[PDB]
Amino acid sequence: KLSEEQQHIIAILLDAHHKTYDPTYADFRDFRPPVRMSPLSMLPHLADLVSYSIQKVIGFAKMIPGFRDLTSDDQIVLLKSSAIEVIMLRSNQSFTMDDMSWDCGSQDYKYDVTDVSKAGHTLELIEPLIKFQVGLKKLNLHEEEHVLLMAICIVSPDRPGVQDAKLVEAIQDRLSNTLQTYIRCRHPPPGSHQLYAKMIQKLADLRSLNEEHSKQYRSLSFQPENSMKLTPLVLEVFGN
Ligand SMILES: C=C1/C(=C\C=C2/CCC[C@]3(C)[C@@H]([C@H](C)[C@H](CCO)CCCC)CC[C@@H]23)C[C@@H](O)C[C@@H]1O
Repeated sequence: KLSEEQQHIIAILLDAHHKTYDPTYADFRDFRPPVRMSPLSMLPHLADLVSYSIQKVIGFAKMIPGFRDLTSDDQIVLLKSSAIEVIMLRSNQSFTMDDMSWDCGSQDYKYDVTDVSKAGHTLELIEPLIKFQVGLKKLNLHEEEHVLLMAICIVSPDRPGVQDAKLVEAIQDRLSNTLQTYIRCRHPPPGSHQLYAKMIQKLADLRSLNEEHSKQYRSLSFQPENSMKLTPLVLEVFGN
């Protein structure tokens, strides 16, 4: 029941992801060396992982079918607000339930609760984050489903600052209606049960994680000594 345009959207976003995500995580070796002893001894390293990811989320965003049609300003608005949610999403791909940590190959680049807490974030935001990571992992989404959710997360009309929300909406609907149809045809039961409703619910959780983030970030940035460990990209994107 899938059209060729939808088949096209799937081919695009999958390739677009493969271009923006490295399963070897070889680039992780360029980041500032991680230190586990230790006040914020991980902010330097993880600050680079985030900023690296932000770049890769932008490249993925550009390849979003129809995203180019948006006005330069809206594109600035969507990514500035989705960047963090998209990161938390694309992170799930390396998240494991075996020990509740992000595993990116070597134990050196394996991140757990104490590493995120050692980056300047309390358990108040880490707890709901890991919960989100588990619930999103339980879904066992297909890669086709994974890549769509990320895109739909990018082009959201209700993002604060959006002007051409209707056109932003026309694009999200086209992607969304692609996800719905895919789950019907391509995703067999029981794993297909309410699969869509559960994916949309995760975007509602990200709005929450994002809201507690941009908040807990302003307090992490109040000290020019912490905002001195970040990268120019992280500062420019997560507000100054
Ligand atoms: C960044 C990624 C990866 C893992 C993500 C992590 C592990 C370390 C800690 C990170 C950077 C978290 C970071 C401390 C968060 C944002 C701070 O600006 C903490 C707030 C939680 C909402 C978010 C994603 C986490 C690896 C791979 O899946 C690629 C992906 O882009």
